[PDB]
Amino acid sequence: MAEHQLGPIAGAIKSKVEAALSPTHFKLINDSHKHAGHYARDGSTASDAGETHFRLEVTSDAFKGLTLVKRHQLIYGLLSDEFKAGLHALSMTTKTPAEQ
Repeated sequence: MAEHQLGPIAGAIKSKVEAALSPTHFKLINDSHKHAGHYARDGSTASDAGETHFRLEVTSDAFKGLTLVKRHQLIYGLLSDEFKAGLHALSMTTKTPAEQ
């Protein structure tokens, strides 16, 4: 018993919220970076390569067995808000084998 409630930080976060109805652990961090329409040398933000300002990590039992893409389809929250920022993202999920 120790509820840590995280509100709607960004659009992508709502995806993890769906998973919240299931027994699991969900870590979602979305930094992103808005582009300044004023334009000095700010909207030119593009330094990422593989730096990632968004990552979705969901842990069930903490023993990877099933394909990580399986749970990712459930949330469909990857590559939307971070792409708006201009950065990349990485998503990994650990869940016990679906073959039990």
